[PDB]
Amino acid sequence: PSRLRKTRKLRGHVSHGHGRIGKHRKHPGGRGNAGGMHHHRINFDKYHPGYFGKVGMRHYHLKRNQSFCPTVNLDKLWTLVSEQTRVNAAKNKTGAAPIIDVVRSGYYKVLGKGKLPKQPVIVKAKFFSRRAEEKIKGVGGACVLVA
Amino acid sequence: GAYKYIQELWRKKQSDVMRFLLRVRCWQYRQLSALHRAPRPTRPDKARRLGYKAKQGYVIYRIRVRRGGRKRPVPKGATYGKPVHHGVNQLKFARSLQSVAEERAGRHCGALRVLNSYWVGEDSTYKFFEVILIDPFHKAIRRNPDTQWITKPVHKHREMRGLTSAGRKSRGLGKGHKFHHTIGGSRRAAWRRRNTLQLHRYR
Amino acid sequence: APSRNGMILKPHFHKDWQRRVATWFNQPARKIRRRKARQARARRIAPRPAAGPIRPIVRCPTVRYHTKVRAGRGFSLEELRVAGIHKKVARTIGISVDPRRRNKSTESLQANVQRLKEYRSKLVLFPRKPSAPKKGDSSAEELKLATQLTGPVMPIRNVFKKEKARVITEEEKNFKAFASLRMARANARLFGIRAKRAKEAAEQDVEKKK
Amino acid sequence: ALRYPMAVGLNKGHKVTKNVSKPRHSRRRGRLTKHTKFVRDMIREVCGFAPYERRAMELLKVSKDKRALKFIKKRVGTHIRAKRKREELSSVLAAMRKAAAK
RNA sequence: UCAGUAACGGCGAGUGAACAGGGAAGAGCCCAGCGCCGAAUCCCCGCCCCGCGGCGGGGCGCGGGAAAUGUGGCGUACGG
RNA sequence: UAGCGGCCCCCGGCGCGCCGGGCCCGGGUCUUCCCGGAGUCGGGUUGCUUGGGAAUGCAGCCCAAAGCGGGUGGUAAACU
RNA sequence: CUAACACGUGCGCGAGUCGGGGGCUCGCACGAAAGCCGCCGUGGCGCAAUGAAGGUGAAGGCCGGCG
Ligand SMILES: [Mg+2]
Ligand SMILES: [Mg+2]
Ligand SMILES: [Mg+2]
Ligand SMILES: [Mg+2]
Ligand SMILES: [Mg+2]
Ligand SMILES: [Mg+2]
Ligand SMILES: [Mg+2]
Ligand SMILES: [Mg+2]
Ligand SMILES: [Mg+2]
Ligand SMILES: [Mg+2]
Ligand SMILES: [Mg+2]
Ligand SMILES: [Mg+2]
Ligand SMILES: [Mg+2]
Ligand SMILES: [Mg+2]
Ligand SMILES: [Mg+2]
Ligand SMILES: [Mg+2]
Repeated sequence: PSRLRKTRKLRGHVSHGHGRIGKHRKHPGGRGNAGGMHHHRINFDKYHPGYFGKVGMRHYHLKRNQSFCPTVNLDKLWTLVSEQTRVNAAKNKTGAAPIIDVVRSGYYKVLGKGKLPKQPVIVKAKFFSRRAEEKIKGVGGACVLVA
Repeated sequence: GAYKYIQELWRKKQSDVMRFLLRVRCWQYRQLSALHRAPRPTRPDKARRLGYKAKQGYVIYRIRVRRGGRKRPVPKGATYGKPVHHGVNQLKFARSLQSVAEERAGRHCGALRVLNSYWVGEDSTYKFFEVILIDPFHKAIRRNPDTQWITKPVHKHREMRGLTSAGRKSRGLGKGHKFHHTIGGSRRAAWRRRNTLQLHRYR
Repeated sequence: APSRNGMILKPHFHKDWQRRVATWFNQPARKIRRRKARQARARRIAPRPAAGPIRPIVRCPTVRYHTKVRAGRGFSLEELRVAGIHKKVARTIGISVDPRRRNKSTESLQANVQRLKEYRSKLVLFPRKPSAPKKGDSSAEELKLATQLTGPVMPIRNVFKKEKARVITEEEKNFKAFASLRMARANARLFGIRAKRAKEAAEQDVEKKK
Repeated sequence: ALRYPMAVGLNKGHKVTKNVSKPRHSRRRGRLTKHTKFVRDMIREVCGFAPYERRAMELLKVSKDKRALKFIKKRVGTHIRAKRKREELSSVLAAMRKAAAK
């Protein structure tokens, strides 16, 4: 609202909060990002290093869909299925292990970060990591690849 | 039929037979005037292919267009401005000579509708095109269900709006990754759609 | 001029953007008009489905979405022929048909055939002449219960199959999935060069023997 | 052992049976028909050969094969078209030589 | 929405799409050619009958013309 | 003003019936035949244009096709 | 005034959050509002970073079993 803005409190002060020595002129330093290498060089180097120059290869017809690969972590791994699944597996005595499919829930690669509760799991995914594999093996379980 | 033979003949333009013919015709056409009605198609097969039918209401005009490019119409040089726009005599027109010929025929015959056109000969300084026109108010076409589309008012001056086969080629119309400039109606439409702000009601 | 600290910005307002501005003040009126046209067409086609022709099952054509199932443009001729539907009669009895789509697999073809057979079993066909029915027609008593249905006909569902919890055997507990992926990548990368090396080794051995 | 389908490798991809079918009739275009061959050979017989074609035929007759290929490529365009044209001209020369001998 | 992204740019200032995905809407078709049908096709003038304020339908004309340098029916890549 | 309020006039659209006119029409299997658009594609160069980068698109000039061919598969080239 | 960004503040929900586009609501004084969608969360931002790229991708500490 215009009621609460600084302009209302600024009426009557000739200057309008912009100084008498240096006025409020149009474009004292140039428009936009001008002088990035000449008279704004200090600011550009101090606050945006690496701005100027080229690096890396050019990929012309990039399609993000080819590289689409969402990831999940082992601490979140048990949240894909319902709690009743996990508790039933926990108090089960036959040794059967529930099957968790991350592709069904929309994940492609499993990365092993969190601690895993001690019960067998059949994790089926598209890609695995070495540490996630070893975590699943240590907790007791199976890793299954799907396409 | 004989058409297939004719077509395969005309594809052999470097053969001595066709070369001699083309020479003789080109001489005759150059001797004639710049725009005149031909009694009958020179290429019956090509007229057939493009849509001509040997019935009343179909007329054919043979026309010649001066060859070459397009030099900038500026007083001496004097294309005042930055050096990037200093070019005078190496520029090229955006439309083809076939399209220019069709538009000239359509302008001269304002009561007819342009259907298509084809190449019949050329030389160093001229190109010769025969263009098919249709009289839209002749009963022979107004009573024929499949050709009465051209009698609609929407199809006035197709060559002037770039709707004929020759005119369309210059618009960059197509499907696929080669023709992204004309997604939508045309270049105008694509540029408009890409260069407006969609200031929604809520934002 | 840059202030103390912040982001470098590239606003795309260096053209005459104020002349080409699309305000949306007609959005509610547009919605009202589209609705009215929708109900007008629904009334126009009296017993027919409001949504339109049934459509087929298709898989999204990308690694990002190939797990999902869409509604396609139309049934293809292979599916129509194996379901016993004429390509010309399908359109007039309510089946969307396109001739561009192929059929690389068999599961999708069989699924769409099942869909078409279910649609034939479900639709009610009115007499071509209201007085005298014909052989390929529906009897009179169920015509009294013919009504429009809202939404797409037989809507598409993404159904996920559970298998029950299994018991582990030692056979799949010794499977080195990460190692398998790494060697698969290596073999795919080095397949061609290995073939060329084998070829030149073979020709060198032949030369040495000869 | 275990052979799980994988997203990578030589046999990457979800497994599915692939059904054989008659190829689309659109793929048939360009196939040479007996009547079309008859027409084209009649037209060739009445017309003759282009000047560049006969120059290349002279080059092949004097057996400068690389020169013929380079000249045809320059005169016509792509290397594939050049190779096809050279093969057809060599076939024509062989037929002419056989007819002259017999 | 992808996306101020892939990319272009004294690679500086700046410029800059598309595919996929969700929706609004949704509708498909016709020639030339290749062939088969006694040109089986079309326009116009005269007379008779109908209504004619969007000049049409039927019949009779040893009436005229177009058209074989190709009109009409079947038929077009989904095959015929 | 409100009202699935009233009265009168005119035009339309949907159904029904009558006369006249045209129309003789489809599906499956087997056998035999047939099937395509040229100064166009494409190449070189020049100029403009594009995010399109050893040339996205357009145009002028020169060269200029093929039929298991031709186009596309976002880095030029040969083989596959 | 519009757009972008940064930071500070107030409110709702919270590892989630957000219908802005569309649709359903006998369209219509207000109402062009408001309500609803949940198998309309497509999608955006966040939940993972790093490398030019191929790619890889986030603890471990004690005893019995061959210091
Ligand atoms: Mg003061
Ligand atoms: Mg100052
Ligand atoms: Mg000072
Ligand atoms: Mg200022
Ligand atoms: Mg221009
Ligand atoms: Mg072209
Ligand atoms: Mg300052
Ligand atoms: Mg973003
Ligand atoms: Mg610089
Ligand atoms: Mg620009
Ligand atoms: Mg899309
Ligand atoms: Mg819809
Ligand atoms: Mg014909
Ligand atoms: Mg430019
Ligand atoms: Mg490449
Ligand atoms: Mg600041």
